[PDB]
Amino acid sequence: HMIKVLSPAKINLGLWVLGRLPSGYHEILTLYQEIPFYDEIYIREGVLRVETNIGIPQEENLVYKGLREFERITGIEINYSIFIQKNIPPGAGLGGGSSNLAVVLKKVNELLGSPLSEEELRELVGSISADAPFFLLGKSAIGRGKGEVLEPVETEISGKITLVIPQVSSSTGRVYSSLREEHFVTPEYAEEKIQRIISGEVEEIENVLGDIARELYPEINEVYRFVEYLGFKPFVSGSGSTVYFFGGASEELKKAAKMRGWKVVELEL
Ligand SMILES: CCOC(=O)CC1(n2cc(C#CCNS(=O)(=O)C3CC3)c(N)nc2=O)COC1
Ligand SMILES: [Br-]
Ligand SMILES: [Cl-]
Ligand SMILES: [Cl-]
Repeated sequence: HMIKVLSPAKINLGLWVLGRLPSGYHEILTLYQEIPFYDEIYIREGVLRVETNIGIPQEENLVYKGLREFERITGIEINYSIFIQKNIPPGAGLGGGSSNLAVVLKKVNELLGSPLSEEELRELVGSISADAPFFLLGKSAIGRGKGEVLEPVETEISGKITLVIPQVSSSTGRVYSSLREEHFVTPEYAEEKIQRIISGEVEEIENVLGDIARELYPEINEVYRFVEYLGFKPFVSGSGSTVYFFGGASEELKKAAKMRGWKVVELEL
């Protein structure tokens, strides 16, 4: 009884770090935007299994963790064989893993008569990824706290957006480790910026994790510089590696990408 579900990516339309929390760990402000860029997930009745087309081991897979935890918290034994075709590259700063977790858990929770409630499902996926509960609502939301405290917003942003993803996998942990006092802003500063972005002022986007990721991973910087050369303002999603801009891909971009092994994703918002 196999079904297919799409699992969307996000971009961060701006990110600010307010400071360190005892638990690791950083308080942030960000604007999440869902983008029409999807992993395809085939769910079939069978023995619990989570496979991808890109060799993520089952034990490492957020979706598998999530479904084992579902078993724990619910006392129901899950009989679903999961295959995920990963178009959203891990380490691209687009929340593909967290998306997979949220959508699969939401689906399996329905397919099993809805044992968990909206707030529980959210606490479950949220426990694994701070990221992950944005994907239970989608569209556009402000993330506060560590990204889990969400406020749905209506954005005045539309038209072409292009993603340029280099074949470096940004380690978010290594990015947060280059953070210094100098990178933090006040929440009031960030809230004014986000308001402006929400009203369609894309030039107000900025992200210190991107600034850092460009220093640590020279290839992110190479893409950034290339996008400027092409005559667009570049921006960085998550803590990289993705660079995006508000325009279309030229043939010269497509050529540079094929040659360098960058993925170019043209979308419309
Ligand atoms: C143990 C030390 O490492 C960390 O805690 C850094 C990490 N982190 C991650 C956070 C997050 C989040 C979700 N929003 S987001 O768009 O994906 C943003 C790119 C992080 C966060 N708010 N604070 C953090 O400190 C854990 O994943 C990166
Ligand atoms: Br610091
Ligand atoms: Cl079978
Ligand atoms: Cl690099």
